[PDB]
Parts: sequence; C-alpha cells; structure tokens
Amino acid sequence: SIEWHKFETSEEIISTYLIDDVLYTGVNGAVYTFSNNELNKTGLTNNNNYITTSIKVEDTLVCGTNNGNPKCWKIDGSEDPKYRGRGYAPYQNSKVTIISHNECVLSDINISKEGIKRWRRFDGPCGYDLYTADNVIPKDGVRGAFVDKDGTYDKVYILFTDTIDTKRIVKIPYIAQMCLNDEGGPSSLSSHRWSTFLKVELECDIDGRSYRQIIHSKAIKTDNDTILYVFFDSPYSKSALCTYSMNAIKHSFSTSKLGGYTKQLPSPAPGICLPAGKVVPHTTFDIIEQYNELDDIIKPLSQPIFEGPSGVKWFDIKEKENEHREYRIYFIKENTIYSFDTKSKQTRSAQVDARLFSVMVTSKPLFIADIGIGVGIPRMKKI
Amino acid sequence: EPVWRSEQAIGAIAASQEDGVFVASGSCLDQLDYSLEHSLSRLYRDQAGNCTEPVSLAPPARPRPGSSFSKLLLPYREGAAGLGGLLLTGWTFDRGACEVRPLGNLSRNSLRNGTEVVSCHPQGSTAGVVYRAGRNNRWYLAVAATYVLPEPETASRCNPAASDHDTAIALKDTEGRSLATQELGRLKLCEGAGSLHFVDAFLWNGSIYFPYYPYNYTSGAATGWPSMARIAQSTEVLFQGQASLDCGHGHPDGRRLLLSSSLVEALDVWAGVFSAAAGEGQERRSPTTTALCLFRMSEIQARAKRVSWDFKTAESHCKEGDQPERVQPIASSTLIHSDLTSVYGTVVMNRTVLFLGTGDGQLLKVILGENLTSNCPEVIYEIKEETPVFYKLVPDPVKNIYIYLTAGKEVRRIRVANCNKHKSCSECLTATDPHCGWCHSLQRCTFQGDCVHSENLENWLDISSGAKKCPGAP
Ligand SMILES: *[C@@H]1O[C@H](CO)[C@@H](O)[C@H](O)[C@H]1NC(C)=O
Ligand SMILES: *[C@@H]1O[C@H](CO)[C@@H](O)[C@H](O)[C@H]1NC(C)=O
Ligand SMILES: *[C@@H]1O[C@H](CO)[C@@H](O)[C@H](O)[C@H]1NC(C)=O
Ligand SMILES: *[C@@H]1O[C@H](CO)[C@@H](O)[C@H](O)[C@H]1NC(C)=O
Ligand SMILES: [Ca+2]
Repeated sequence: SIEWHKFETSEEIISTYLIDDVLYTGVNGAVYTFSNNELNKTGLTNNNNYITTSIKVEDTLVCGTNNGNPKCWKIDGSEDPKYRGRGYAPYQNSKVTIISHNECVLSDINISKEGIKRWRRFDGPCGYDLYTADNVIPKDGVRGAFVDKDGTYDKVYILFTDTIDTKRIVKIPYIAQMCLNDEGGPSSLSSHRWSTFLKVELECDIDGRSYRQIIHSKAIKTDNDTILYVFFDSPYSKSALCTYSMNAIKHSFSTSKLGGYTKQLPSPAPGICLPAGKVVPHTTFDIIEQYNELDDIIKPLSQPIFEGPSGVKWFDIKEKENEHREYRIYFIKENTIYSFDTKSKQTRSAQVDARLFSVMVTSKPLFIADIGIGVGIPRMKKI
Repeated sequence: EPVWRSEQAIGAIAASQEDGVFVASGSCLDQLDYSLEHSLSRLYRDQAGNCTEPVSLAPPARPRPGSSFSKLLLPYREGAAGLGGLLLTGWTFDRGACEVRPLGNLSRNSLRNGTEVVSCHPQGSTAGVVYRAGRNNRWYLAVAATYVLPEPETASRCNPAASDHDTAIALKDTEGRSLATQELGRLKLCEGAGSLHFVDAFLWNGSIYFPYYPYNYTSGAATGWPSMARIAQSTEVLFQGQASLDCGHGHPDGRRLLLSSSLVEALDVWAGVFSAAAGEGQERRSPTTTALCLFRMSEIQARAKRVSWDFKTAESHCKEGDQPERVQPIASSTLIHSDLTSVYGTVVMNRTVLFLGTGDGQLLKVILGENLTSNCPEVIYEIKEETPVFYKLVPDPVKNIYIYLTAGKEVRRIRVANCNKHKSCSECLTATDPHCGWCHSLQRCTFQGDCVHSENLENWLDISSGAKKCPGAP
C-alpha cells in the first residue's frame, strides 16, 4: 500500500514544498526532489547548513542557513546570480513561512541576526521592499500565508498566534490581510511599511475548549469562494481543525469597524487597495497603524470541525474521488498517520517506524519522514 | 559693504557655487545675488504672499538653541558641469517635509518631495548632509533630527508613528519617491535618555559625523556631554561609534552646549564653539563661559566606540555597559571668550584661519601659528545694533575674500580682512595675516587679487616670506 523511497541514511528534515508537482525536501546539508516516482538528490555545502526554503521566482531557488550566513543556490547546485539569502533563509535552524506568488517574494524570515520579527515583501514585480510595523508580528512568527483575490486586486492573507501579557499570558489566533501590490507608506519614514494591513481574531471553540495556537493552514479555491482550513494545537491532550469562509472574512475586513476607533472612517476605507500608483493618505495611514484590528471575531463554518490529538504538525487535503465534493483530510504526528473523512466523520490511524515531518498531497498522498518519503497511505484502522 | 534685510528672522543660509545665495527667513526662501541687494526669485512655502511666521517662536536664552521654520537648506550636485545643480529645502510645514528642487530659480517646480524627512517642531533640531553610496554611487541624504517632542493637541500632532518614535538619524534616497527611508536605513535613540539636539552633519573620511548634545527642550538644560556620532557612508545605517567632546577648559563648571560647528577640510580638524549655561536671562555671564576648541578628526574616529549609550546597538541594550570615551581638543589651540556663538575655519596659504561670531555682533579672526597655537583675535567687523551672530558663518564660493555674516534679520557681505589699514610693509607683514600682502607697485597692503602679478617680478610680498624681506628692512 505505502511505497517507501528511503534515503541512503536517516536525515533531519527541515522543510518541504511543492511547486510544479515536484516535492522539494530540505535537509541539513542538501535538498531532495521527488516527481514521477524517482528520487533525485543534489548535495550542497555540508556542515550546519539547514535548507529551509524552496521557492519559485524566475527560476527554482533553494536557500539554506549556512554557518550563520544565509545563502541561496539554484536547483542543480550552482551559484545564484542574484546573490540573495538575507531574507530567504534564517541564521539559525527554525520554522519559516516564505511564499512566492508570481515572482513576488513574501517572507517572515529575519533580515538580521537580532530578532525583530516582521512580515515582509521584497523588491520585485509587485513593488519594492515593504515591512510590518513594530511588534505587529509575534515572536512565534507567521504560521501560514496565501494570495487570494478580493475584487480585482490580489491580497496576501497570513495567519499567526499572538501572545498578550497583561494580567495573564493569553494566546490569540489571527488572520491578517494586505494588498499584494501595496505601494507603502506616505512619509519618508513609513514609505516602506504596509498601508493596508488589518487583522481579525479567529475562533475555533467546541465545548468550552478554546483553541489558540495555530499549527498549519491550507486555502482551497472553490466555485463560490475560498475555504480556509486551519489546524490548532493546545497545551492539553487535543488539537482541532476549523474551516472558514474567505468571503465572510473579506466582508468583515470590508465592513466591520475598527476596535478602539469610534470616529468616522475615511472615504477610501483603511484596508482597501488603491489603483497602481495611488498612495494611501496620511489621515488614513495614521488610523490603520494605531487601529489595525477589527472589532469582530470570525466564527468557523459548521463543518468540518473535529478534534485530537495534540502534537499534530502538518495536514493536507484531497478531494474524495470526483463523485463527492467531500474530502479526506490527512494529518500526522511523530509516528502516526491519520485520515479524517468529512462525509462519515470517521478518523483512522496508522503507526509507522519513522519520525514523520509532513503530508503533501499531489495525485497521491506523500509522507515525508526522516527515513525517506512514503507514497500512498498504509492500511488504516478506525481510531 | 552689502546688506540684505528681511521682515522676519533668518532661519537658514546657504550659498551656491554658481547660483545665488539662498536665505530663508519666515515661511519664505529668497534667492539673492552675491551682492545681497537683488532678490532673483522667491518661494512662498506656507501661503502665497505673506511670509510672516505662521506661528510665533520666543528666542530663549542666548545660549539655548533657537527656533526656526526652515530646517534644511542644502545645495548639492554643483561640483562640475554635466549633471545640473539640485537643492534640498526642508521645513516644519507638512509634518517636516523636504523637497528636491532645481538649484536656481525658486519659481520652478520641485522634483520629489516627502514628509517626515525633517523635524516638524519649530524648536526641534535638524542637521543633514548629502553623500554618495552604493554600486552606482548614487546620492543619499543623511538627516539627524529631534522628530519627537511633547505636543498637546492631536489636531496638530506631527510626531512620527510608533515604529518611528525612536528614530534619530535616517538615510534618504534622493531619487526615490517621498525621499524614502529603508528598514535598515535608520539609527535609533536609546529610550528615556531624553532628547538629543543635533548641531551639524558632515562628511570626512568615509563616514558621516553628527555633532550633538543631550538636551531637555522642556526644561531648557543640557542633560549630558556634547558628542559626535559616526556612521559609515553607505546605503544602510552602519553605526561606527560615539565619542564625547571635552571643552570645559577655562570654566570651573564645564561647557555642555555646542553652539556652532565647522570642519576644516584641508586640516582634518573640527572646530566647535562650546558654552556653559547663561543662568536663564543672561545671569551667570563670565569671561570664561564660551570657548573655541579644535579636535583632531583622527582622534575622534579612533575614540568613537560602537557602544550603546545614546543609540541602540545589536548586542547591548542601553547604557548597560561601557561609557563613551572623551576626547581632548589640542592644548593651547583653545580660545576662551565671554560670548562666542559662531565659527568657520579654513586654511589660506598654509595657516589655519578661524572666524568667530559673538553675541554682541562682532566678527573676530584668529590665525593659528606653529603648533596650531592661537593668537589674539582681531575684530574685523562690528554690527551697529549689536545683534548676536547666527551660528552659521558662510564663506563666499565665488570670491575668496568674502564671508557672509548673518545676524537677526540681516545678512552682510564682509571682507575677510582689512589690509589697507596697514600703511607700511614691515607694519603689515608683522601682522601675519595670509590674506594680506604688501603690493610693491602700489605701496599698499592688499589682497593677492588687488595686486598685479608678473612672472618676472615679485610684486606681492606674502607672509611666508617674512617682514624682514621688505625693501627697507633695517
Ligand atoms: C500673513 O501676514 C499677516 C500680517 O499682515 C499675518 O497676520 C498672517 O498671520 C500671515 N498669514 C499667513 C499665515 O500667511
Ligand atoms: C510633491 O510630492 C508628492 C508626492 O511625494 C506629489 O503628490 C506632489 O504632486 C508633489 N508636488 C509637486 C508639484 O512636485
Ligand atoms: C526633561 O525636563 C523635565 C522638566 O523640565 C523633567 O521632568 C525630565 O526629567 C527631564 N528629562 C531629563 C532626563 O533631562
Ligand atoms: C605648510 O606647508 C609646507 C610646504 O611649504 C609643508 O611642508 C608643511 O607641512 C605645512 N605646515 C602645516 C602643517 O600647516
Ligand atoms: Ca582633509
């Protein structure tokens, strides 16, 4: 059932990506590619070089951490003519959220060795460098990000969990939006910051259990709109998955008021994209940075909503054989594979003798582990 | 001598090489001819017409920094023909906006402009300088300003955003839109240290230097030692160090205010006019309250350490480590005076010449000798009304024999020396003034340009030759 394409030896998996239906697995020192059942490997500078990113710009780019000096390389080794790496890979082995739309790169990777977490857009087809304001993005970083249309303009949506320490330490999940081709600020000082950034609180409660920590997210475009699947973790024994309507979210950002701001909002609302060349006014930019959170909380769609177990690190979705517009949700833990059927609401589990890292579905579910990649699912029993 | 008067106090003065002399008074900028009598063009920045200070500023203690509406006036790209002259004009208007303009006619349109480039507060400090950096060696502007000050009403509120609340020095791209500042193109202030008052900004040896001093604008007192910040001449901010300037020589309580700044380029030595507190009105005045100190730039560069004290660093918080090193100002080169307010230094023949301004309208002149030793100052000019001299003494770019004296609402064109006052060869060359020389053919002491020169004769007797070489020499 499950066909394992084992590595030569056990590897430390750092990251996994899919571009042209090709699985790019980054390990400590090299990067593997998988397509058409064949495994190809290209070794890079072997030391403490963690390959955290594999994106598609003008060409396939693979970047690693090096020995504290981030650097990028081409798919087949090479030098990389652009000499990038600064915001394309971290200085230390860590989690990364970096995405490329057409050729525009968006990342949460630190630009310097001295912390300061930001969601940035590098100079390219969509405009020049742009970065979020101070303390906007949590030290936990961005957990998921994607590009989706809202009208005729493209927008970038990101998810992250913020920690607030007032009287108690409380975690809060959020979804933020911004225009892909946002010009930037209006001053000299704020010309390189986002001028359309807004965020809303997300809810995923079941029976008194309020999930806050976001793990992974996936956005699926359908006929009506875009459905966003978000898996949450908890310091207890369960985890949970909630779905959200992107149409409902867009409506909220578009019509909901700003928490803390009681006065009238400007003719062109704060988080609305402007035509190419037009810049967000000062009066509008002063409101948006001081009041960037909506006075609303987004409720999840009635289905699917299921729980457990805590420790999930990745999930992916596959449509349930064109006959049903239903799905099969695959998610994994350290040594267990799970499958949730949305129609029957049944969850099965399968144990494996490997340290699982991710599930990335193409035509068939691929399971990236320390030993290699397993094509197809094993025989599963009802958990 | 020529003179130009304005209805409002002068806030900024700068002289272009080929284009006229630019002077900013209230809310207007005037392009005057070098003879200071014909205003070639004008710029109504606030409202067309009326240049009356849109608001009113009360000139505090004479030692305290003054208030102004003009914050930046810098002519650049005027070295040689082929590129065209450009002019940077900054103000407190429109949240501290600055615009790039064609160097010359003020009736022309500005090319690029941006807000929050300069301090929006009338009393807030601002000092900027243009430099070249990058692969293409593009033009960048480095600005140090007191952007944040305690303001009441939010209807006027011009303080920058929360993410920019701590920015002290920022790098701007002149060709970029809105004079854009990049994420890593700024130096931040250490918190709670109060405010920093920048006095000047200049280029020296691959770095940009910013003379300043901790200053409490609310109380009107210096909360620290005058220092200089160093940053690399690059596209992104690279903090290179901070060093304190010690010029409390003849004063028992020391001098914590820096009033004027001048770099002597051909000597690699910086001149600064330091002063102690004047009580409030002008109370504690003494023949030792102000002083002129010359610092070796190589010593400043060597003693400026990348420690976090007034500025935030990478591996140090703020003031939780080593203290900034102090630098001494070359002994015997110090000039103690009762009321100095302005300074400009250059090298003429080979001697260092220092022009000093005073609070009673005097333009003094000091010529250094052997080991940069100071002589007794000569009074070159005095203002009838006894108006304190503006902290910026600007030389004439066309004529080497002239220097622009600014005070209150007046700008005058003063000759750097009075040569004709001397009526004898020996009597004139013993004065040891590099600008003056005995013209044999006219039997008068004059400037080099006033005397006719010939390759077959030695008609103009300079100072370097000596007074003993006079025709009658005993
Ligand atoms: C213009 O000058 C008048 C004096 O006639 C003054 O009262 C007014 O404030 C000024 N108007 C402006 C702001 O241009
Ligand atoms: C000043 O610059 C702003 C953009 O920075 C622009 O909107 C305005 O038209 C400019 N003014 C002129 C006439 O140059
Ligand atoms: C600034 O001045 C105010 C009063 O004038 C004072 O409360 C404050 O402590 C001063 N800041 C410093 C540290 O100089
Ligand atoms: C003055 O010029 C002479 C050359 O005539 C040179 O040797 C000397 O170093 C200069 N003195 C200084 C330091 O001003
Ligand atoms: Ca020099």
